[PDB]
Amino acid sequence: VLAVDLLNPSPASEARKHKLKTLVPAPRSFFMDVKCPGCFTITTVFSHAQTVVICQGCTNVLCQPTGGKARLTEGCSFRRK
Amino acid sequence: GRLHSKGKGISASAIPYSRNPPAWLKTTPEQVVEQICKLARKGATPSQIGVILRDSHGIAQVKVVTGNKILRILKSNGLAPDIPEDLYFLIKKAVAVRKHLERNRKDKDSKFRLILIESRIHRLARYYKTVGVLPPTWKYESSTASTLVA
Amino acid sequence: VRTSVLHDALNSINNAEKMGKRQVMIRPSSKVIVKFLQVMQRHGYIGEFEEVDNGKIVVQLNGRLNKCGVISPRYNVRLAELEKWVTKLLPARQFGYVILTTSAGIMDHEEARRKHVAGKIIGFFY
RNA sequence: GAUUAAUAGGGACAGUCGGGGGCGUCAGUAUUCAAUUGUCAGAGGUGAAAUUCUUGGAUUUAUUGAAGACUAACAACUGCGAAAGCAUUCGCCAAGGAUGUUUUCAUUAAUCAGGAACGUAAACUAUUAGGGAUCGGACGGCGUUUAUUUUUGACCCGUUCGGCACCUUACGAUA
RNA sequence: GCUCGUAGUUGAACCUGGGCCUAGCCCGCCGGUCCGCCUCACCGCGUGCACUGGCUGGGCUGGG
Ligand SMILES: [Zn+2]
Repeated sequence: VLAVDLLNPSPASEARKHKLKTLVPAPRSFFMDVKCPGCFTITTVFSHAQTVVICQGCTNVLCQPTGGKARLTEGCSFRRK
Repeated sequence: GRLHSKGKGISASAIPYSRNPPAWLKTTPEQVVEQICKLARKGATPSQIGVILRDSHGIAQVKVVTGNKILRILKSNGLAPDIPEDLYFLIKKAVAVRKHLERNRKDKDSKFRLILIESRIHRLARYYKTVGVLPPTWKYESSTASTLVA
Repeated sequence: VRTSVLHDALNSINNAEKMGKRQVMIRPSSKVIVKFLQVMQRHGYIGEFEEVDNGKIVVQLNGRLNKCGVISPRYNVRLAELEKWVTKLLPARQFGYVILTTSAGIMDHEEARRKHVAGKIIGFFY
């Protein structure tokens, strides 16, 4: 307070700032890869999906939508990129 | 600030930096374009197209992958809605409210909201008229809104 | 809404110079704001600024300036008018500067009298 | 041949949120009226009285029935609606807010001349800079209780947007 | 009383090809000295980590 480096905020204070209020704004959502153990299929799901994402066939599920992050279903794997 | 009703509301969708790569989210731009074209042929709005892409395919933004936005792409391949999506949805909403009023009239709150929607439509309509989108003279009353419906 | 983003920036600078802070976050950036702060930095009333991108400007200020202002109708001014405009805008002729959007760019009134060019009065600081 | 994608817009989708609105429906007592009994001398009001009802039985006691009204306690330094205002359950009908999104056209916007929709009272009076509460999302988690174990919810904590209000400070003001 | 709304008013940011000269170096070409080659000789060729000068030959960088 009184003087601070405004071009170099700390990553920890930057990380607790709201989305639109970081120095250059940017998202905080991510993409996941999801397989369901009987299938060798790799569907890529967005973290905050509004669609009941289905794998390439097999009338299953992969996630359900919410007010925030998509709740991935049951036993499923996820790497995140 | 959110136009009609009081209340700020900062609910906004963020756009990241570097308008080019997301590399590990593969697939050529041509394939994405053909998928968008297929969706347009099935009869879906640009916003619905974007939502579908978000759901299933390895995309971030069309404007990132391809040189153009969705609406712009649709216009290049001549597969665009008659009344630019948002305007169409507003007129559908206005029709629904008018039909509700016809069913039951005394509801004054519904009549007020109808008036609000009509004002918002006129606000959109003037600016669409200015940017050479819609032909000059565009009525938005029950004589023409009902005919439009879909 | 104030479309004068230069006036929003200069309002933020005046609020920081009153509150005794040592930097700001000028949230809507421009190019006329960058030229304005370039003149203020030439005359030493602002330490060091950077334009970061989402963009915004981080302006390290020394604690030396008193007031920033924009002239909102942006009146045109010749040199023989410029002397009277300087002595009617500033508290003293040796304190503070008047900003001019000339045909040679954006500069202070002493640089305008050096380069023999007139123009519109856009702002002032002291 | 088509920029930043705006820390201004409008729309779409998802989980939602609300004593917001309309129509129906369901209850709850209480009051009045009437009936059936047990009555058996006053009852009602008022500071005192009086008008009135009262052996064909008033007021009272019990049980039913009808009608109209309203929704106690929960009920708040809260919630929703632009305002007046809005509190029984359930169903239907559209609408709205905020959040999240891996959603779109890219100035569409801001302000109000003219005009348009909703409608017995008064009486003491660019930030402040954060903190403690509060509710609506969204995310995260050492854990207690659901949980016969996963969901999921309740409680505690942190981050983040958004909003009614408190106190401090004014950053000042000024009539 | 509140909201919508027209004339009117304020209206976001983003937006200086060719040739000539010049200095430094490199790569290459060319003339001469020295040395070597070959030609009977005349002569020519190689010849600047042996020497020296030229090239409006080619390349990179700086300045006008
Ligand atoms: Zn599968």
